[PDB]
Amino acid sequence: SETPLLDELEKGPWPSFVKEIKKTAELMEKAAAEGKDVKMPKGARGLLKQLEISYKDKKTHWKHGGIVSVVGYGGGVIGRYSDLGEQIPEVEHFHTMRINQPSGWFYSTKALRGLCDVWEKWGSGLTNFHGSTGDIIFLGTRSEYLQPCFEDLGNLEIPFDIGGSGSDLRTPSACMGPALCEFACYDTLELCYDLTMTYQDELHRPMWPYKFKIKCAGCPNDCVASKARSDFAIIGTWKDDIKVDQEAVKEYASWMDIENEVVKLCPTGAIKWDGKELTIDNRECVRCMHCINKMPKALKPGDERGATILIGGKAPFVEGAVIGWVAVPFVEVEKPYDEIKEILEAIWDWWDEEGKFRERIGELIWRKGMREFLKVIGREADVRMVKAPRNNPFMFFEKDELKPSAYTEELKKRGMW
Amino acid sequence: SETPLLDELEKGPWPSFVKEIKKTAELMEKAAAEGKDVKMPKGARGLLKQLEISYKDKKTHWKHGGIVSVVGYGGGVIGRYSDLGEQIPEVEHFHTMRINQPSGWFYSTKALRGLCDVWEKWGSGLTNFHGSTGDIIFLGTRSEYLQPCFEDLGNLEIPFDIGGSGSDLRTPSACMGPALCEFACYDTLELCYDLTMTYQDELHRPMWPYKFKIKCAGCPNDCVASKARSDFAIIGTWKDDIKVDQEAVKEYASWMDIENEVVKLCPTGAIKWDGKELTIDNRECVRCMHCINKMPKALKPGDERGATILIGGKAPFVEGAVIGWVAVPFVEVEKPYDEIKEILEAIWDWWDEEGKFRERIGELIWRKGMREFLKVIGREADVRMVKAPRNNPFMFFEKDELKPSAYTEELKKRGMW
Amino acid sequence: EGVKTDFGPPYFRDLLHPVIAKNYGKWKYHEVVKPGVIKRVAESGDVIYVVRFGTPRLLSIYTVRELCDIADKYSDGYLRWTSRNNVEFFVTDESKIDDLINEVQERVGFPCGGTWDAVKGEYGLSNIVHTQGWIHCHTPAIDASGIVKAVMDELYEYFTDHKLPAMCRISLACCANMCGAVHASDIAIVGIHRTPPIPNDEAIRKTCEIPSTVAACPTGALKPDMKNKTIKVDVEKCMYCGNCYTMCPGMPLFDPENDGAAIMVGGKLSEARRMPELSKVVVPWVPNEPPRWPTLVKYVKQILEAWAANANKHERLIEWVDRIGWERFFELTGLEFTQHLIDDYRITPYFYSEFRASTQFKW
Amino acid sequence: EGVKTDFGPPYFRDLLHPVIAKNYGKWKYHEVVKPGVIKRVAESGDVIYVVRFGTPRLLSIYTVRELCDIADKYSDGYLRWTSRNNVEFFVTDESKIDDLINEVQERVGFPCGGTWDAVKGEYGLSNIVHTQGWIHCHTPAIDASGIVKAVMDELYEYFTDHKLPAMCRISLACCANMCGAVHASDIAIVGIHRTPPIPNDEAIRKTCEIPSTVAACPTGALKPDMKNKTIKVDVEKCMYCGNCYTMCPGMPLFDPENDGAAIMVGGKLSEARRMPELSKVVVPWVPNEPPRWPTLVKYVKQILEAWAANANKHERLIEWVDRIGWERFFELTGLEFTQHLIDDYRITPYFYSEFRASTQFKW
Ligand code: SRM
Ligand code: SRM
Ligand code: SRM
Ligand code: SRM
Ligand code: SF4
Ligand code: SF4
Ligand code: SF4
Ligand code: SF4
Ligand code: SF4
Ligand code: SF4
Ligand code: SF4
Ligand code: SF4
Ligand SMILES: [S]
Repeated sequence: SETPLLDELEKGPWPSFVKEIKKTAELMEKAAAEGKDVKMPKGARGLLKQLEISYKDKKTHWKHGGIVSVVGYGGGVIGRYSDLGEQIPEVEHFHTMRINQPSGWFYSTKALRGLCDVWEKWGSGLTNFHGSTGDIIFLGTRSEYLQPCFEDLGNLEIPFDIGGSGSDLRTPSACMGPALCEFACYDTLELCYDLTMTYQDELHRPMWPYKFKIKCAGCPNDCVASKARSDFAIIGTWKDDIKVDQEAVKEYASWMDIENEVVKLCPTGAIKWDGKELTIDNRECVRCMHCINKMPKALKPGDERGATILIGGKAPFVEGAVIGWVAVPFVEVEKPYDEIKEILEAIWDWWDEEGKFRERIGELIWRKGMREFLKVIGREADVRMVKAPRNNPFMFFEKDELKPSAYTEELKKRGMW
Repeated sequence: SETPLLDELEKGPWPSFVKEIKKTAELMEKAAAEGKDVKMPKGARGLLKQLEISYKDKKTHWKHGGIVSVVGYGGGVIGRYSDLGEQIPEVEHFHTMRINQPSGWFYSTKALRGLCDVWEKWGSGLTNFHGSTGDIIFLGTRSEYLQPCFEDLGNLEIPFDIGGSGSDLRTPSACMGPALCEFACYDTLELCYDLTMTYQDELHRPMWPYKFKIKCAGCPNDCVASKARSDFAIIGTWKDDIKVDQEAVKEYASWMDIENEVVKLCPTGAIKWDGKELTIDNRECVRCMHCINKMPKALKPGDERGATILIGGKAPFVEGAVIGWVAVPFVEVEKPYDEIKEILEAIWDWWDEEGKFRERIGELIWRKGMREFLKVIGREADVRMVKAPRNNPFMFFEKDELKPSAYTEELKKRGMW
Repeated sequence: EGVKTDFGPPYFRDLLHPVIAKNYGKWKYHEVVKPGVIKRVAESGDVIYVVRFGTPRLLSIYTVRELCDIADKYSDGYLRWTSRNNVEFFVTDESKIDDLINEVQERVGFPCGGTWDAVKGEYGLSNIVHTQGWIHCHTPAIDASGIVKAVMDELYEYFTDHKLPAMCRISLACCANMCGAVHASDIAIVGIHRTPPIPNDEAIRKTCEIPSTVAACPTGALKPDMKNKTIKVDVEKCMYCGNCYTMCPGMPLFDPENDGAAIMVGGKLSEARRMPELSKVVVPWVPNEPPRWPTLVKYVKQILEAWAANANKHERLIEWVDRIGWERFFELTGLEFTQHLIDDYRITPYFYSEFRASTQFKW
Repeated sequence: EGVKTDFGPPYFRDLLHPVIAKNYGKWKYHEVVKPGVIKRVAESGDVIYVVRFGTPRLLSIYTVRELCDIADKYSDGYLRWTSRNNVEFFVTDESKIDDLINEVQERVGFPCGGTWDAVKGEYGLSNIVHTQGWIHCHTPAIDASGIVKAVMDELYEYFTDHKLPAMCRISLACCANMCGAVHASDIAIVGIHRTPPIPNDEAIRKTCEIPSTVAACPTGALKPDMKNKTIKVDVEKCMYCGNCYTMCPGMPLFDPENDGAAIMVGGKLSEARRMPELSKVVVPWVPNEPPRWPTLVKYVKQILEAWAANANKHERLIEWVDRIGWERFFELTGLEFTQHLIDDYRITPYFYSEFRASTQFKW
């Protein structure tokens, strides 16, 4: 073999990525030898060659890339250059283009065939479905081919714009929500699309201290991992009672051990079941979803629907991993979502003003404090924002909460208060 | 009247400190009239008046005390001066004397009477029984009566030494233990005295970057608050089976709901009640004590006894208040207690070298890492030390844990090893 | 001759009641006869009675005289104090208990109580751990003995009767130095400042050590001037801890009209049923109101009572709250959440929350 | 004209299946028929079956053409991807499910499965979310694609049937930036370095902005070297996180013999039953050993099975650990606890632990 270490990963039940690389290699090489307009017949073959060496050396052969992009955007295109340009020229440049997925990754075939036509022609022929944030990854192309790729993207019957990268609003993503799922509390797909459209400018044109991410889940199951992998997690919820169908609950009872698998598992003890009637104390309910998850034919989320906003989530750098925390217990989610947008815009203005170079929203809030955070979004502190009140009495007070005294008087006249 | 505000607190059912002060007033002044040897018969009225201003003033009338020592010692005297110095001459120097209480706060009448003898003669007559750290407090005498009082204290039939203050070993304290508790896994009272004697030089003559507090509890009830108050809290425990007597445990079940009040209240579900047998699975027990508290007669701490050491306990400043955390899961508590001492000595060797001026042991452990702390005491890391493994991948590795490589040689080559 | 030193406190073992010495480390079972008297059989069946009594902590030497004289009767001349500052007594004759109670009641005037029994499960208020305060402390935001006397006036009936469903400790620090278990108690009173320091620049220039003062501030709020030689303070950064006043004479922050007490809640030191817990601030501020401190004392029962009523047997305050949540609590005790109570104390590290601050683990 | 910009994505609604478009947000119930096949019934009575398939995420455009040929023939021209990178076809005619499944395995070789059913409480393992590794990235400690292949071969049985008692997510990050939700996953594989960087002063002087490189280090182990216009690194402080190499190419720290993977456990995203939790390292380091990574695979396998073998219905790894504690975890899993696992990352605030990182709260 030319690639004996990668050949090993053609073995085993699980589909092989090595098979995907190779397949591209052969057929990009066939199309181009048989007359077709293919700019990079050897792209895929260079990358697998380089990937073989990386496996043999146990280290990357990529290096800090240079800035690059399409005319008009300052993000969406990651330059990557190989440190083996000499030996393997075809991978000397091998940039990625991040293409904006449709809401919830829903495709028709004509939409998919367009991208394949466009990528075969201007790039390596390899993709990711999908990038971790949500984007279609065009994986491998030279600087000369970027804009002409984009021009064809824009011109297809069903056209696809470039996603985000850099210190911009990144490509928002959603759970399937109401397209398939009966637990959905809002229209994930609609919101997500509308935020993408509303903030194309914030997305194509990096302006901020660092990157910002929004992800939308239709209920607390949170199937797009929003609280961990977006800065602004929009996780649907309800305020009123869980609707219960008793005929349906009884039919579970003939076979499912509800006592053990439902009643005992509720975090808050709020759901009773006696043999003939199910009783959720909704005042004690936390909307963890378990009881509905277990009993989807019988229990639905309640009628007063909306979303909890979760703030700050990020991977570790600089100050540690975050699972976002309660910023806004409940906000309405209804088109045109002016309520959500006013919180986003206020945050962005604030963060743009106060943020350090390469500081995340979550981190900024850790530095300036939640009161300032709350004043910015014009909302009030709420016990639901904390898992516990403070374990030390070192509280700041406002100058207006302060009682008139000789002291207060003596520090105004000192230039300090 | 002379003390309007302070007199209203002479009203009520809880015993008044005012009729404690006023009793000290009129009976010390009686001694002076009767022709008794009393150097400050003035100390207690002046103390009442100053406090009267402070009640009307709603602020203190004591300023920073300047270092006033007793010859030989640096630790033992908290000096305090009064800002209303000329208003009330008798309280110019109202220094406290911390006198080492006998462990467990046990006294014979003679001991107390001779103690009442000296403080009458050389002080204000006001005492605290007892101080927070445990010391008998002699509240307020002049700088010239410090040394004569300590002389009489070392000349009583029942003698009392000065206690601790400043950057030293403070006065170690101990729960009643074997003397009156049947829960005691070791002789708290004896290990208190021993440590108190062994390190007399450490207690009397501050040599550390800050204070260091030891306390001793006979069972996990922590009856002298040692894990919140002491840097090094000896909290008695065991390693084998909790001894159960099914007779008494029957007896209990005649009247005590064991199901709702014991079985179900145990934090790990180790203990069950059958209607006749009580089974403890010691493997899932955590020695929380609740089950021995609920059945004193019928349940005892296990045969194999010792203690868990908790490190770092300390009040807020600087970097936040601490509940001591697991340092040594089990150490055996055996006269002369050489293992306990080896740890402390090792700790102070380490803390005298590496500690910043005014830096509690807990903060330095945080600063230096547990590996270094365990290195010092010669203990391996134990899962029991933590409530969970770390939630980030950011580990330090030691030189000698790495595989030798071209890179490591490069490090050695530049002297970056 | 020449002044003897380093001799240590007396040997404890000599100063124990004779029944207590013989049966040392050898006891069968404890038992709570009534509010205040704990009975204790030996292993042989020697019966001793620990009889508890509240003291105002601070005491006249003539109050120490009287007790001794009381002791020389009922308790062979022997006695102890407790960790919460209660005087104890050792009567060997059971028919001689009740008498003792009055003798104390009449002379120095101390109540009988301060106990609690897990057996029946009827807990009651013990004494309040407090300290010198305005009596002798140069850094108090509040007074201890005063704010005590009041609390135990309104909650008197609690000390001398086992009516609480679970153990409750109330405690007080007079400033945030937090002397004692104020950081870990069931209901806590803490003295806090609310005002930044107006530095006495002419007092710093002579008395203080500036680098050690500047660095002592938790938030970097303190920076020095070289000119000048006088510390400056960023008000956007001081949360009025008063630590730099502990360091340096002229960094004062006493505002008589703004210094007061926060109310903490939820602390716990024992292991039983659930792992220890650092107290949590619930009422951000109440004023000094000499002499009866009505706001504070009211809130102490606008807190103790709401728990008292709602709690199961053995369920202390933090154990109550894990069951109901911080939502319910705040509504039930009639309290207000403000942004003041979102912790913002930046310097304490996350990694401590992952350490085992408890003796509770498996072998 | 002029090149079109700022038109974003094609509107999802134009690309949905007609039966999906009509029953949009009008669903009665879902029902897991069998591994990888979910029946979804609309209020209209329309039934649709969503059929799921494993993918390598890296796709050949020629494969995507194969998927399209297949969607046309079974699913009227429509398909979707999943948030864990599985692929889903829509079939109305239920006598067609099995043909599709068989045509998909045949032609592109992707296994139907990846599903789970809380109702019966029988769960499958789904795809591994992973990133670019040596395929594309310049900052990786490990390869994403090879580890994902070598792990999935071994656990294949678990992607095709519902052999688990609860959900288990396996996720993979090639370095500590994570590029995914690895930090909140039952089983995380996270590449790390164990060697500090050697500053290449000349590359630093040419290409690196110093102040921002310096402020990117979480331990403060970097300082500016003014007279040599470069960066000094204090080794005693460096924990090889890599951040400074993201920031500056003068600062590389790769070592093929010493770069490897952490294994972390107990992360949770959903609220079901228990709160979300970050993962916790349980194995400090395993080597890279391409093309199969046996040591790393052996430990992933040994962790999964200990959990599976002792787990109750629904009980995910962290909810397992919640019941049994860590002492028993390390025993049962047969791992070792060392001082590496004691958290020492200092810059993260205690106060983040007091925040409600979740949607669970009472109204
Ligand atoms: C004497 C005592 C009050 C009393 O009479 O009851 C006391 C009083 C003072 N304490 Fe304290 N502390 C007393 C026990 C404590 C305890 C509890 C203990 O040790 O058991 C603590 C918390 C536990 C700990 O720190 O380990 C405590 C934590 C403090 C604070 C915070 C220390 C820190 O880590 O930041 C300051 C520290 C300082 O000296 O700067 C302090 C310092 C002081 C100073 C020296 C005031 C100052 O800031 O300069 C006090 C002088 C007495 C006075 O007013 O003249 N005191 N202090 C307490 C000792 C009684 C006794 O010896 O029997
Ligand atoms: C008197 C005193 C001994 C001493 O001075 O050395 C003491 C004595 C006993 N304690 Fe305690 N405890 C004493 C401090 C404490 C305090 C510590 C403190 O407040 O500084 C608590 C820990 C406080 C905390 O957790 O915040 C304490 C934690 C316990 C535990 C309580 C567990 C719980 O959460 O309910 C048991 C309770 C029980 O027996 O039911 C206990 C039980 C006991 C027993 C019953 C044990 C026995 O068999 O003798 C003792 C009888 C007292 C009673 O009223 O039931 N003792 N005990 C303590 C001094 C305080 C006082 O005067 O009331
Ligand atoms: C298809 C997909 C959404 C999408 O647009 O891509 C999805 C869809 C459903 N999820 Fe989900 N979840 C999907 C990823 C997730 C993930 C997100 C992730 O893994 O990154 C989790 C959060 C991860 C975590 O908690 O760590 C997730 C946590 C849940 C919960 C949690 C179960 C639990 O025990 O905690 C429910 C409940 C359930 O098990 O039925 C759920 C249940 C569901 C239900 C059953 C709801 C419904 O009414 O249909 C949906 C069918 C899933 C099934 O297999 O039974 N879904 N769901 C997701 C694709 C995953 C895959 O291909 O394997
Ligand atoms: C393409 C993508 C990996 C993939 O194969 O899917 C990606 C790949 C890279 N990520 Fe990422 N990240 C990708 C999603 C994520 C996610 C999760 C998400 O978006 O769902 C996160 C965690 C959430 C977050 O951003 O906080 C993520 C957190 C990071 C971190 C920074 C986070 C922090 O700690 O502050 C690094 C470093 C940085 O950005 O400074 C990073 C940076 C990078 C760099 C630029 C490498 C570097 O060290 O400079 C990546 C380049 C790969 C290349 O050249 O081919 N990437 N990265 C992911 C997005 C494709 C898409 O648009 O769909
Ligand atoms: S987050 Fe909720 S609405 Fe969205 S796919 Fe998951 S269960 Fe369905
Ligand atoms: S949603 Fe969760 S907390 Fe609420 S009733 Fe269902 S299981 Fe209980
Ligand atoms: S700590 Fe334990 S041994 Fe000591 S007095 Fe309290 S219950 Fe008794
Ligand atoms: S001591 Fe506590 S944890 Fe152990 S068996 Fe008894 S009740 Fe259970
Ligand atoms: S808590 Fe403050 S006021 Fe009270 S004794 Fe300690 S230092 Fe003085
Ligand atoms: S009051 Fe506290 S925070 Fe403010 S300057 Fe003084 S030490 Fe710093
Ligand atoms: S996790 Fe690391 S190596 Fe993997 S793609 Fe992201 S930045 Fe690159
Ligand atoms: S590798 Fe990480 S810890 Fe080390 S110098 Fe760079 S940023 Fe700092
Ligand atoms: S990224």
